[PDB]
Amino acid sequence: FQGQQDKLVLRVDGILNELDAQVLEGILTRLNGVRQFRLDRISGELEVVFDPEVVSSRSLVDGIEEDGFGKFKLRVMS
Repeated sequence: FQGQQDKLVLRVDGILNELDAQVLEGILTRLNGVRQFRLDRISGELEVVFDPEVVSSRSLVDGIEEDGFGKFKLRVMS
């Protein structure tokens, strides 16, 4: 059956147009351990459901930043 599923809530800055959003969605879809996500392109709110046994929140946030080439600024919301 399915495994552990944790959630990470993020504020994303740097989405200036529809192209930037699709770039970000592409990064998330290719990131190992990401199971689902919801992105509001206008507010920058991003929720990510990930398997904590495959990727940690630490590695997940770092991965998006690295894959984004500094275009996206990530802040974790509590």
